Amino acid sequence: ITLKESGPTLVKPTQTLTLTCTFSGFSLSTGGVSVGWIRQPPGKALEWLALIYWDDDKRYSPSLESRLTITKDTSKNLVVLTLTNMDPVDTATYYCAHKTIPTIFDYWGQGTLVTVSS
Amino acid sequence: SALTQPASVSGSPGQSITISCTATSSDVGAYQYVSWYQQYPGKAPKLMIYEVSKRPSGVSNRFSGSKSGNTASLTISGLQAEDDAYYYCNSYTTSSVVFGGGTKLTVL
Amino acid sequence: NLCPFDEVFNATRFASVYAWNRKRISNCVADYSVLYNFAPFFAFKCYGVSPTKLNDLCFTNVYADSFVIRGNEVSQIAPGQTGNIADYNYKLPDDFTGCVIAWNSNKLDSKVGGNYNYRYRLFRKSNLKPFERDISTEIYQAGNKPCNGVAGVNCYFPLQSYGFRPTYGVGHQPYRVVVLSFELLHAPATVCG
Repeated sequence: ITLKESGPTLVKPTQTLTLTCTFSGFSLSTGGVSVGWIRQPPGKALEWLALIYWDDDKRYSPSLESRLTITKDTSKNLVVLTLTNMDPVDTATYYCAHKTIPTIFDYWGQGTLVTVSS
Repeated sequence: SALTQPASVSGSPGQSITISCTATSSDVGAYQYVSWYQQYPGKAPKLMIYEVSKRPSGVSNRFSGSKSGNTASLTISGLQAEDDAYYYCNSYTTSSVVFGGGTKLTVL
Repeated sequence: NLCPFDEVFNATRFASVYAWNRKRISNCVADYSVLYNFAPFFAFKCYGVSPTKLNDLCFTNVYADSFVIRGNEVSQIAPGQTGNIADYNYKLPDDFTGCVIAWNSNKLDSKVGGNYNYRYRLFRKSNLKPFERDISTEIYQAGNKPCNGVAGVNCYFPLQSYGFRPTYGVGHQPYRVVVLSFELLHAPATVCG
């Protein structure tokens, strides 16, 4: 199993940030399998963002919902996360890990550092 | 606020040490799935143990979890200099996955 | 020739309590020991026939019903037992011969936030006859002319979702269950090995 993120490394204030996580080794067709996103500010703790299940049932974090619409494409095995209204708080690392029910986030990717400022 | 972890620990090399991840919050559910991650100095966290006392095949046989009620005691036996790293706990609440405040382990 | 057991026990998605999947399984050299390689089999008890001496006996027509229930309700699938899933949406006779197989499965059924996919009839008028399945989803009455499609004194929709999440106790976890109905009197052996 392998995952890899990609997207724009730099972004300006109040902008729509996009990221694409491409995986290999598994698909989004088998039961239990899902894909979620996580961020980590420099020197701070990690945090949850959203989740897309294998049944196309989607979930977001309560505090920061009504944004970061997570979409997907099962043909080329790619997941897309898009969160608008960039703030200087949103400058952090981002990881896309695969979730099973008990083994929560057992397979993480690489992660891309992205900055939000003028 | 969601979980709770001590600031840091430093155990002499070759000994054992336990870390606590108290929930400090009512209705975290049944508090049954609690996973632990190994954070390197600028690397992607690696899964060490999941399902409390369980452990994924591929890692050592020294890490072992436990539960004194509402918390997860992550244990480390035979402390080696390789273990200097950050450690985190993770467990869903009713609405969404939450993480721990982090813990630092430096061997001296 | 074998018959559909690995297509009744390995189904990707199971039906709801009020929408069980009836089936017939005949014309096969039937080995009832493919079960034992499946799972720990939390709930497995047979009525009218012993499980050990099952593989030899032969049957007339074998029906299989598959659905999903909650944790503390597996006890209610039994002959003559009253409850809320047994008296409202699934009831089997008192002379039942066969048996039931339930194995906790919450690695494929509970999502983070609540899987609102499995429902169960909570309100009705009276009890149902054995193996009587209904799908109607009208809005339940309110004694007088109800609040049809509106709210008020007592206008309560009949279906209610289970909503499984990974923080529920073992009593509230989803359980998959299959019920096999046999016939044994004067039987023209058609499914047995």
